[PDB]
Amino acid sequence: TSTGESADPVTATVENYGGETQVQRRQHTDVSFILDRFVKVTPKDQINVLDLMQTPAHTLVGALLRTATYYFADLEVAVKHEGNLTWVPNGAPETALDNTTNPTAYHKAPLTRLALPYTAPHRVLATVYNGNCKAARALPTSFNYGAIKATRVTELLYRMKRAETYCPRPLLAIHPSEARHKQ
Amino acid sequence: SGNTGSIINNYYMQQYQNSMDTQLGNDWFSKLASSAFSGLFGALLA
Amino acid sequence: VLTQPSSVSGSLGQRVSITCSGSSSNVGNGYVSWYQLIPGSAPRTLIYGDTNRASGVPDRFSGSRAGNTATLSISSLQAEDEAEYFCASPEDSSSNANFGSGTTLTVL
Amino acid sequence: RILTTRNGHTTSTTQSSVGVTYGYATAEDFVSGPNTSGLETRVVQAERFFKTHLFDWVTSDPFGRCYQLELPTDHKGVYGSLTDSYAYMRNGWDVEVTAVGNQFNGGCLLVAMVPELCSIDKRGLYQLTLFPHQFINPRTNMTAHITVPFVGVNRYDQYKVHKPWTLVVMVVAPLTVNTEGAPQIKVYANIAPTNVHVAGEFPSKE
Amino acid sequence: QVQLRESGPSLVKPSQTLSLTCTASGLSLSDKAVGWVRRAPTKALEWLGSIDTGSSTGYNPGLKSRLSITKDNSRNQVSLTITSVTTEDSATYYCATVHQHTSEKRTCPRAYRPDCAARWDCPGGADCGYCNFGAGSYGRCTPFT
Amino acid sequence: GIFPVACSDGYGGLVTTDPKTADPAYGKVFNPPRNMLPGRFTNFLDVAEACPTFLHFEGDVPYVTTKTDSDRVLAQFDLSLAAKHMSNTFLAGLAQYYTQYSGTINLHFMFTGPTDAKARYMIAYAPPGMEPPKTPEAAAHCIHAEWDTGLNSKFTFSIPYLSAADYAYTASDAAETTNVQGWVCLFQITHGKADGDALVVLASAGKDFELRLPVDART
Repeated sequence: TSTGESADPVTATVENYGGETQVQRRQHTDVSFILDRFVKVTPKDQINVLDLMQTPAHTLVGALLRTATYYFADLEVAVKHEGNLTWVPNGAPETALDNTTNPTAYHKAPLTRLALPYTAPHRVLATVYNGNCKAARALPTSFNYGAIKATRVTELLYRMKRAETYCPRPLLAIHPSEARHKQ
Repeated sequence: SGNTGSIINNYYMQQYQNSMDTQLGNDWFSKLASSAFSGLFGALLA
Repeated sequence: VLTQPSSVSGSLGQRVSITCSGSSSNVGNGYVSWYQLIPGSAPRTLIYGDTNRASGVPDRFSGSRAGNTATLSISSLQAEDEAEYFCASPEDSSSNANFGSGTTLTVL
Repeated sequence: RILTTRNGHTTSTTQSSVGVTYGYATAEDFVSGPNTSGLETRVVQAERFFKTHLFDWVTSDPFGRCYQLELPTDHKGVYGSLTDSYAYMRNGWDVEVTAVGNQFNGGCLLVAMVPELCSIDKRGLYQLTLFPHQFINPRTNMTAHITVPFVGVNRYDQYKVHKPWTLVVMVVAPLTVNTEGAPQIKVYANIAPTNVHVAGEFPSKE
Repeated sequence: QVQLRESGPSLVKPSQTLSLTCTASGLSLSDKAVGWVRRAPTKALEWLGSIDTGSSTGYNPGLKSRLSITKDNSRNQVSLTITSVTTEDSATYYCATVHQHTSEKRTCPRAYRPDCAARWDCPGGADCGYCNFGAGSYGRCTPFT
Repeated sequence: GIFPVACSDGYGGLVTTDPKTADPAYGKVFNPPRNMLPGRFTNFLDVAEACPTFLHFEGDVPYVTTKTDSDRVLAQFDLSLAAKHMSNTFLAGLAQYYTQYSGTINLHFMFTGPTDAKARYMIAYAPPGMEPPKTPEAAAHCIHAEWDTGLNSKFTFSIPYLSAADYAYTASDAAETTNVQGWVCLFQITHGKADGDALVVLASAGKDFELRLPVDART
């Protein structure tokens, strides 16, 4: 069979050989739905830029998002801060924070949640960038959803809603020394 | 849609809830798979 | 490189000024001093630090600094003012302090 | 199954071919939005192929080595001028790789049109085939005719700082010569822009 | 008022080991370094090297082949050597005293600030972060001088 | 019988943007008829379009002189809303609070010189990437408009908006690496017997210039 070598998807699906195909109901694999889990991200004290790809690669989101170059995530943060945190939209100046005229939230225990409209001015944000010489590099300072200033931010979190991703890029798994990797 | 399906919708309006969207004037990796060639490329005996 | 005048005039009791044109490589990162270099005699401190002076020195001739060019004023011109007034800067292009040839300070 | 492509005034026929593949889309998306105020002007004299030289596939080239090329490759003639005249240009690419073979050599060289790569760590290489690709086995087709429409974070881009498409060639199977096969075939790319657009004009050089 | 004094040979033949000396018996050249310059005849100003008290020399490379200098602290006299002299080299000995020392470091290039890094997990030698997270200028935390 | 409910943690906090409305201390209070106000303005952009504002050129005046020399550049300023040549205008004084703007920016030139003399000015736009031009016929290739000044004087070039992203940034560092929004020009190819006459410019929001993302920063 096959021999097309045209890289156009070909799959027998166990029909080849007298076997019926019990139905495959793929859920827990929509990028609209597997990409909506609060992922703890290392807070950077008082002023940590709030943006995608800050999260370590290993976390579920932090890795199943690098699978896609461009995402449109309508982010919604959840923070656990010690003074009144003051969000700020994209393009706001560094001294922009502490004005309070910006969206802030006073302290309500245990923690305070927010929605963050997609402010960054692009069609869609990009996970990787080219022509610039890694999350801390090879990408424009503009792909972010503001800055979340605080007296102390203890456990920052990012949740993505209605994110449809584009143009997939390869993932990777933990390379085991021996086969049948035991965990 | 995503991980949020509620019968009572949302107390706030759509504009304040999510970003709004625009248009001008479909997906590709769920049509590439659906357009995959299947079966056998030659006459099958037995 | 520094550039400093070599032809100045003046009379007794009236002020003449000296100008020390420099570049970013040398003028910025350090002091601007002036000394009494009587031709054929030794020089001694008269202004160094652009703000402060030592003990036992007269303040008759005021020096200053502003921008990238140094300037001093020669108040109450006298006959002991008949000597060269050198200047310098730290020329960081070779991590050394470029000095200046002093001007013939005549008295009329 | 010969396939005679054509762009502008530059026909490029093949005697062996496998068939055109496509990437991420078949028809390019809309061209004018709020990004440029119709200050867009199409271009129809800048879609002619231009050759280029990638590398020299040789029997000592182990798996993994990939010589990647980044478009537009600073063209000298047409599409070299569109480059220094207009600040923003958007195009979709038509790229065909032609590794000459004696038909007795099998290397399974693979091409891809991966958008915006940086540092595959030799773990993503095994999965590189995810992007559009046709891999050429000299047991079969001596060419591979990809095509991709311009994908980017903006309507239009500046091709001085943000080069979206990089051609990638990977040797899956080191070349294997026997007296019957070329001791080492070279690989060359007919990279050809298509559906160009420009907007805004630089001032002259003087 | 620090004391300074110069002495040297006044009647000299060119193209020899010319060795002037100078004296500084005060603090203006005890913590700070010795001066050696002269004025070009009917020309623009001159330069000759200097040394700090730690024997750290620095000269102009154009004539480095002919310049070398050493220093002393007890007699309050400092050495000098000008070899391979040509007729064009002649002036008066002046400005034995050096009034400066150097410093080169600069930071916060453009709109960046070094202290505001580790906000973007900055990776590499560059330690200067981008201060206002708005339009891109150098991207994120490109290294300064 | 008691209705059950679970109070979410962090669901409710006093966010300083108030989508929710308050509790009323006084149930009933009547204020005098505020209608038919002399002149009302719905949004600031309508006010910005309705009245043109001046720009601040060198020497702290709104007018650009008529230079008489081999140099033909009069005022060549960055297009970002915070440049020195707009620091004065109402449009800048507004966009300073918002962050992202889009669309045209109407520049109004009007010649105020005596009818004794007339001279031609040629605005020119130049998109980013290459250093701004230096002389007429150098910036000619770049989109530009020339105009004499005869019967009537006010001419209104409309600086277009074409940028990589769909929205540009209102506030960005302008110290070094120019700004990326773009350059503009007021090149004067000719001028006959008219040094006294002096140009005055006026900025305004164009047919569409609808800014977003309010952030009350320091001002």
